[PDB]
Amino acid sequence: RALDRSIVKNLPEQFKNMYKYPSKMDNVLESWRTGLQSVDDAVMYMKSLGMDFDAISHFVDAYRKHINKKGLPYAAA
Repeated sequence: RALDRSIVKNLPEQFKNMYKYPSKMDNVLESWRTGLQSVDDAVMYMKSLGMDFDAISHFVDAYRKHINKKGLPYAAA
């Protein structure tokens, strides 16, 4: 489950770092999660940053695994 070098090179810097450093991934995915972002929400946001198809498909899988593990919270109040 990895990305080719040409995809990694063209990642936005935040996502380059998410790719390389699992802790940075967790940080960011956790902020999406507590941001109450559904997978779809995450996709839109990644599309909005003008990210490539391969790239997006990679972080969706990671966000899904994260969500499937820790759950997507219900809003308060």
